[PDB]
Amino acid sequence: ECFMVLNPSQQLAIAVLSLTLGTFTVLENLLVLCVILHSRSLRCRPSYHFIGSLAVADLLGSVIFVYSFIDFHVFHRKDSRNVFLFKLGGVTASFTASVGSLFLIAIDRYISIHRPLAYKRIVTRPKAVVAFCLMWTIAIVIAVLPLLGWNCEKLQSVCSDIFPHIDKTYLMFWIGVVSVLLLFIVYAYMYILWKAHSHAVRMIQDIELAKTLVLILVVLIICWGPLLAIMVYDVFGKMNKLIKTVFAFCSMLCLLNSTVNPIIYALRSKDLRHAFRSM
Amino acid sequence: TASIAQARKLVEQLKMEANIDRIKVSKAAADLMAYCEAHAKEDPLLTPV
Amino acid sequence: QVQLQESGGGLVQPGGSLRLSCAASGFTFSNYKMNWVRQAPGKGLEWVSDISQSGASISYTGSVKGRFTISRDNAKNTLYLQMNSLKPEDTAVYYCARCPAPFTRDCFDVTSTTYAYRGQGTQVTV
Amino acid sequence: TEDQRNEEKAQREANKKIEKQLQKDKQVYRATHRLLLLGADNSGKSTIVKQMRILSGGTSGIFETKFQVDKVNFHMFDVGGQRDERRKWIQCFNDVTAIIFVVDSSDYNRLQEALNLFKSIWNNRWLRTISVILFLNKQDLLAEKVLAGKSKIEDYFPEFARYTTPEDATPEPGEDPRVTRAKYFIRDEFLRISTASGDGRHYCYPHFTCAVDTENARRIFNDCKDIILQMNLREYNLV
Amino acid sequence: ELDQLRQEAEQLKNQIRDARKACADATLSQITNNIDPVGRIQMRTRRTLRGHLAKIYAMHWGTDSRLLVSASQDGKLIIWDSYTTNKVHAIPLRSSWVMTCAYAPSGNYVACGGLDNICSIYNLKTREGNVRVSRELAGHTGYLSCCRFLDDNQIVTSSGDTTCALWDIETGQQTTTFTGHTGDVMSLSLAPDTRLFVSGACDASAKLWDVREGMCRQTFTGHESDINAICFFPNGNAFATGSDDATCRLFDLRADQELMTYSHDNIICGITSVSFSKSGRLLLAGYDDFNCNVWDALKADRAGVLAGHDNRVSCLGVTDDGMAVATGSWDSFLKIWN
Ligand SMILES: CC(C)OC(=O)C(C)(C)Oc1ccc(C(=O)c2ccc(Cl)cc2)cc1
Repeated sequence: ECFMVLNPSQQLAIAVLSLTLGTFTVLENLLVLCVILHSRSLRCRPSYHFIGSLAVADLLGSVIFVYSFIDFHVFHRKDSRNVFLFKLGGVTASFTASVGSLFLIAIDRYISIHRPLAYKRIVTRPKAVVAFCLMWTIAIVIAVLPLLGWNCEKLQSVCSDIFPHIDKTYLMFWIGVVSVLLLFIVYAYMYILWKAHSHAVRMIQDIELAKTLVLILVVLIICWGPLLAIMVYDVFGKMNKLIKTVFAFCSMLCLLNSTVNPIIYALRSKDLRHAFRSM
Repeated sequence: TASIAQARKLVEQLKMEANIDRIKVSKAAADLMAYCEAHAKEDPLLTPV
Repeated sequence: QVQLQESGGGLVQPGGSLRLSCAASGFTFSNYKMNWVRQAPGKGLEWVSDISQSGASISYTGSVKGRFTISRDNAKNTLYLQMNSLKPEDTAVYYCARCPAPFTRDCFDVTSTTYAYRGQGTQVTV
Repeated sequence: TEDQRNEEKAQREANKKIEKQLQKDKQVYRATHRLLLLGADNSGKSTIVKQMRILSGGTSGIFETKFQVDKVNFHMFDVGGQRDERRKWIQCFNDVTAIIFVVDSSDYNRLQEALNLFKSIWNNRWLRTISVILFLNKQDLLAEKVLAGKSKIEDYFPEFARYTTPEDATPEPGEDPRVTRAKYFIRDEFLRISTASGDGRHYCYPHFTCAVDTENARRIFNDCKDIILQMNLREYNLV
Repeated sequence: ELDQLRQEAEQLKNQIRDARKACADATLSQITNNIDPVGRIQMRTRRTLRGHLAKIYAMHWGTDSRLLVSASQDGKLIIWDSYTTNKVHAIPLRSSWVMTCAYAPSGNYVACGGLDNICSIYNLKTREGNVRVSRELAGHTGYLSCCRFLDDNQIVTSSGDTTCALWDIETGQQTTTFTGHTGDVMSLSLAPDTRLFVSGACDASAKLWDVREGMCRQTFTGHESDINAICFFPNGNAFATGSDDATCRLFDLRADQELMTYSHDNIICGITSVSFSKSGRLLLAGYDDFNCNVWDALKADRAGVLAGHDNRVSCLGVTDDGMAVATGSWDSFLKIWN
């Protein structure tokens, strides 16, 4: 139990960043939820169902993460294997569900572009409902898995560095899941760009579409890439406590993503903009 | 025959009206009705609710 | 009421010149695109040319592209078609047509069911 | 207030049943694509209708044709029970997916009338969002007329003389250069109006169809797919 | 011989103009200046009716001022309770291209019609409880553009074949045909005494017809472009016409000439719908600019705007008691206003 490394100035920086990013995330996601729930036409379509799922996931992740992170790294906590893993699952479910909601939005937009004449038939409101309910079920199952098994000292495993009661197998499984989801998301958005450019510019022989997708991708990598890279480095024991003194900061990036996701997904929507400006 | 029918219709519209009545009486009737039945309860769409 | 009274035309030599005029009353001439259509014996109405609200988008049918010149005078509320190098194929009756609605780029004026905003016509024999 | 409560309950139950029926009808209204068929009498729009009927009926003026491609439903309406003054009823077709526009390209005398109709449709206030699938029917007749001579197209279109076939053309293998020039001149005559207004909110999709052509349903399907793809791409805060 | 008829028609028109000028010794705007202006009028949408898939093309209130029928291009004829917002009925139409719908004064029947050239009459109050089509009136050779009930047995329908027709519903035959218009008849209005009706057409003219005689009692001109909305004043001595030239005009039947003009420089969009308030002091006109404007019909000053529709305001109506104004648009939503 020595994962409590923080210079007092660095501790202050962690507390400040956590508090401000959490407040920003909760305000933005609450506003997004209110806007999507104010109008029936918005909640009619599956895309805004997925966006609302993302907003709920970001809200929960922000709240529970800014609860647990200061609780550990600042207000040094006694903790316990079956309750610390409860908090860790509480944040893991939220972040996995956020990635899954991004995946659902990406696949929904991909079908609307890959098969535009079957989009209104391939995916419908019951199908979107069952899809996101099953996504949340999978996320919560993965978050509950370490409570039952997947432990390192309760299951006699090699264990890891960052999380005291987690297994390298669990880190590998979660990294694989999130990496596959993000790879599909980036493939979907790159495919949308490629099809627009095959159409749009080339077929007629766009500035905001390409910029929007580039912003989405840059946010996605700049928020989920350093984190996963540090996790993969630490799983293999690449280096020493030098890495884990910035994983506290790099994890804050996720909060920033939870702050930015409403802006580039809900604020950048014409129908949501109209609904917000109507009230 | 179409010209004959048009001329007959024009003759009918000329005779027996020749623009009966004047604008003074017509406008007076119109605004008198729009004023008499402009009671607050009578026409809810006006300023009164 | 709207009225398009045509004047000019008649009997001309096969190769001469003529000028058709169209006096418009009952509406603002400036807000409407104007047309010249014609109906020759044995066939229905055909659109000869048109001119926009201001007079900057003049267009012609191909058969009169180099000869006829359409021009409007908003102050006089008049529409002129200057015809020259006339051929016997121009022996039609020429109607001054007006587009149905103002400030629009679309017109349906060739209709044979008595389009309302069309003049009486002038016989132009060649 | 027992009677009032019972009346309110019955009204709410009837409203709920009607709203369920309305949802059922909505699930099929959005599953079909409406198409407006336009053209002159000489244009074989009825021929296209029958050809895709081989792949539905109308007797009250409007001829309705229902066909399917790749499990997608298309409903096409040929309004043939009105007068020739269409400036009013055509506004009914503002939510139509596309306007099929059939042009008899064989006869050059009525080609300017077709061009003017295309201009009015393209520049209409209520049709400036609708894309047009332009079918240039009777290509074999145009080929025979061009090759037989004595039917010069320059008489009706002087600018044809100062026109050369586009470099990015796709002539048929056993096709004369002259007929290729003529038919691409007609297509470019329509495309001049097409690519002159309506910046990006709708596109024209020219096609060269003969009297017999079994690919018309697939061409409409592909063009509607492109139209819906552009609509979806415009949902990303574009306009 | 045609020249003689043309000259006779020209001299008759000149006589008409001279008589009208002689009778036009004053204007409605001159002596109404002393009248206190109606003032700025705000009326928020009290209800929003949302059950239509496609654009709403017409509506009609009921004579009980509570039930209202609306038509949509999806092929539905929903009857709404404007109070509780509940959908009383939802009639699926044979042809989705319907441009008009009517509510019988008794309420027992609902008429509709459109591009099918057929006026379909549905019996609302059947013994079995279901709404079924009671009659299909055919005989118009153009699209049907307006329907109005004289009673449970007589209906006047205007069509795009430049003619109006009064039908006996029991026999299903054209009792009489009114043929004086040159363009498509776009809207009609029955008089309060239902002995006359005015029809505005696509010839930029309106016509007063008498139902019994079947003759064009009067003809009114003055619109630059075609009329697409018309309605009587509450007393039946006047009517209003909205046209594509972005103006409304108030004509008086007795004076035989135009009385007032409602227009503005920034308004360059054609009026789609016209109706009057209960007293006639207010003229509500729905335009193409997605808005509805309220006009002081006596002063011709725009007093009130019914903004809130996202598309063209196709249809507009005011209840018999004047409590509510229902405006339907091309965004598939009706709005009840007061
Ligand atoms: C299951 C794993 C693989 O999930 C992750 O690592 C994800 C990506 C979800 O990020 C997290 C970041 C921080 C937290 C904390 O609660 C926390 C971190 C350090 C300390 Cl000392 C105490 C608490 C949890 C998750």
